[PDB]
Amino acid sequence: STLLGQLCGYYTQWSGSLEVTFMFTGSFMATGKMLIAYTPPGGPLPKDRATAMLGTHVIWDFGLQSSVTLVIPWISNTHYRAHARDGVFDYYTTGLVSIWYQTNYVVPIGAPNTAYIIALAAAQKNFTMKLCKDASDILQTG
Amino acid sequence: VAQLTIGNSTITTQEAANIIVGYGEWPSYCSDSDATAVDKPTRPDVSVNRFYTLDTKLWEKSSKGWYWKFPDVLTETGVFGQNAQFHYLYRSGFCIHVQCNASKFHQGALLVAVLPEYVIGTVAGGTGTEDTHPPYKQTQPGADGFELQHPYVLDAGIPISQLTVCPHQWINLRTNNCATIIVPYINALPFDSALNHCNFGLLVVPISPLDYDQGATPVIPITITLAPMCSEFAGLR
Amino acid sequence: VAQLTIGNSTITTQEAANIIVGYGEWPSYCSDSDATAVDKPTRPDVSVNRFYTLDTKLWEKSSKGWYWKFPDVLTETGVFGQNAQFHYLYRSGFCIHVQCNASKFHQGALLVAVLPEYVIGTVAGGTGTEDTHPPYKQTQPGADGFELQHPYVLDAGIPISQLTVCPHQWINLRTNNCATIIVPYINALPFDSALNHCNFGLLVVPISPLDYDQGATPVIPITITLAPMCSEFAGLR
Amino acid sequence: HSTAETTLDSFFSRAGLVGEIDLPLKGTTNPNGYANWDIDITGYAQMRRKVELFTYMRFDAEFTFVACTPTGEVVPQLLQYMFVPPGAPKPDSRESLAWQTATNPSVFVKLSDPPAQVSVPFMSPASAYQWFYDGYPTKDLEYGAMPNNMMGTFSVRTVGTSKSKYPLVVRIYMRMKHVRAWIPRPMRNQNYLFKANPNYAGNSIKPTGASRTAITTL
Repeated sequence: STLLGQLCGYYTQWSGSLEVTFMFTGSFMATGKMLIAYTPPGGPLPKDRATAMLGTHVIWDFGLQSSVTLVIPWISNTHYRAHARDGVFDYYTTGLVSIWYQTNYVVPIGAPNTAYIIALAAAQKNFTMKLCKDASDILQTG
Repeated sequence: VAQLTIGNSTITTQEAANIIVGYGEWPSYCSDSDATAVDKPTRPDVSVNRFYTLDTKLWEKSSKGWYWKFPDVLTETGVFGQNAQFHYLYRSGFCIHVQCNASKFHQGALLVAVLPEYVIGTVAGGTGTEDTHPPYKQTQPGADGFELQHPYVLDAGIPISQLTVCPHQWINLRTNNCATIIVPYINALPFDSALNHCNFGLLVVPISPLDYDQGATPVIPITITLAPMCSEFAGLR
Repeated sequence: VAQLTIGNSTITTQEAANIIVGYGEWPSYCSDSDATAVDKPTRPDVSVNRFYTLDTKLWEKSSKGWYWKFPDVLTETGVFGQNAQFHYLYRSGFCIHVQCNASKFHQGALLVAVLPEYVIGTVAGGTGTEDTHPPYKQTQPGADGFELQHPYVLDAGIPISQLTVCPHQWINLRTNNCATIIVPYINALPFDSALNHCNFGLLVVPISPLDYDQGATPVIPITITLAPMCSEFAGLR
Repeated sequence: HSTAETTLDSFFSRAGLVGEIDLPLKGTTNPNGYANWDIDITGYAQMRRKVELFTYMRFDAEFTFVACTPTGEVVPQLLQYMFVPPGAPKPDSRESLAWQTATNPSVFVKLSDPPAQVSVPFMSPASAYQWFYDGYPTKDLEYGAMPNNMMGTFSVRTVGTSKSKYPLVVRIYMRMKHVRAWIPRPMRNQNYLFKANPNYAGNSIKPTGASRTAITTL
């Protein structure tokens, strides 16, 4: 969905630090804490909140700040793969981003008991891409 | 908080939130060594350039989103719609201001961006075999605007998820309520038609739906106020 | 408002409310001319010293109060619980941070104090003739903590009405929500056991009961985040 | 204008009675004409609560011995008071060789001679006596046991190979001196049940102080 994603598609390789920003769009009266943790490539999704609490994490109190930005130190689509019979320069660096309810959602009478959040991503200035590769499902029809 | 005035128009607005000067350029004029240096293009300052406050649209839970076209929106409105019509060419910059009025008990998030050459694409029959071209009420809605019917693809086959690539600003009810945007004249030509070509279109869509508990006002008024910057015209008729 | 970071831990907290440096002393290290100057005690800085955010406890109208033991609470938790266990001696200072998240429509007051050598005393049978010693789940509750059963005497035969004599701080919902406390190493010896002796215990009790009208969230999350200061260890196993 | 009386030393001075030995002739009590008294400063009732105001303490004790017959009479009998430091073995009998171990200070005095009096230092191998210990020594019955708070034992007995001719009663007073205290704490508001732990009666939980009818009546 991100523009970054769509552009990666016209290229074969790439690497750089990413950056996701979360936006709480709930009522102004709501408060609470969310734990956002990143498990580098290889590390399996943390069992629970506490184990994720030991990893690179960030406690987010949307009672204080409505936004928060997380940086993904590094991702590198460089490890080649020749599966079926079609060679694909794939990730493996599937870094993971988990998000747990550190505390529950707290609200006063009069405020909706649900709120949404929006993820926004982009890459740092250290991003790069290699190997033009035109590929698409959408093409000019006859 | 304080109130600014431009002639006979006086709006009550917040001190100076973050403004978004689209593409880093300021709506400026056009020098003498151009295409029409003879028909010296008269630049309106008096009444023509002031605060117009369009018919407020009401945000709802089910609202899909709205959009207006430029300069279409004003070619109907007042003494500016006066110039746009009885004049041959036009170039103008814009200051757009969008504000909501909601209690700290409402929630929502409106993305507000401007998109050059916003070309509407209808459904095309449904199955994809009808070459139906968007009407005139859909291509140039006026000052009432028009509602999207397929926000996700912005009624034109493009992800909205990527609209941020355009001069945009967010309006998250739990943080701000007013968003402001400065737009320069953008077109492949110095001047152009004010009634045939809509250089751009103002987009405002609910990304996070409006919400509230029963009892709170169910509709949030969105008020668009806008003002022309360094507007020029040529060839009276 | 702003967010501070210690390694991979990033907490969103208020600018700098009044902190309580217990007994006017700052958690410092221990010089070379001590008891064990040979087995040079390694002092963790890297990951060992950062922000741990314990399983949030939910405040209720009926809540009696909670308490954790130190260093017990962490000897289970992460890479710090790593050192505390496979090491012979320990000395460490603490930064404790307690916060609630409640609407301006909730009311309450939590006294939050730290008490050295907090020795639990059970009921003793009831009539006073059973010499029952508090269990291990009551003496060292871990990171979940434990609930008082006789707050008035702090489950130990002492008036709570006098707990203020200890490093304390108040959390009155209608004024603040976060309380912070700096604790130095306090013990009759330079170093000691991290698994056998609990130098102190964190106490947090509702002095004025939680209250609200039907419809407002009925439980107020209390979040304890804490960080080790000038922590030292000696004799690996 | 002066506040000398509100000092720690002022508060804890005074030699209080902390011990009383009975050495009857015919009796169930101390049948071997001797007795061993492990030093307990709680011996003075009022004491426990006063010291338990602080977490840590340090001090020296001055002991004064008062001996007479039950009617408070004085008689020509000689006595041996032996102090066995902690770690030293107490006498199991009236002829245990401990009575003669030089490393156990002993002092002799006749009942006629005025009170015996000696000072005992801060024993504890720790930096301070600590009234509260939240742990165990490397559900248990060893909880709150800071042993390194032992001051020692006082062994008393009539001098001589044979039982004394008179029924005797020794009283031990103790003045605390050179006191230093740390970390103050809530004043015990509930009744004590045991000499070891802070356990209280969970049924008989009484309000710190006198109650009244309404908060508007005096």
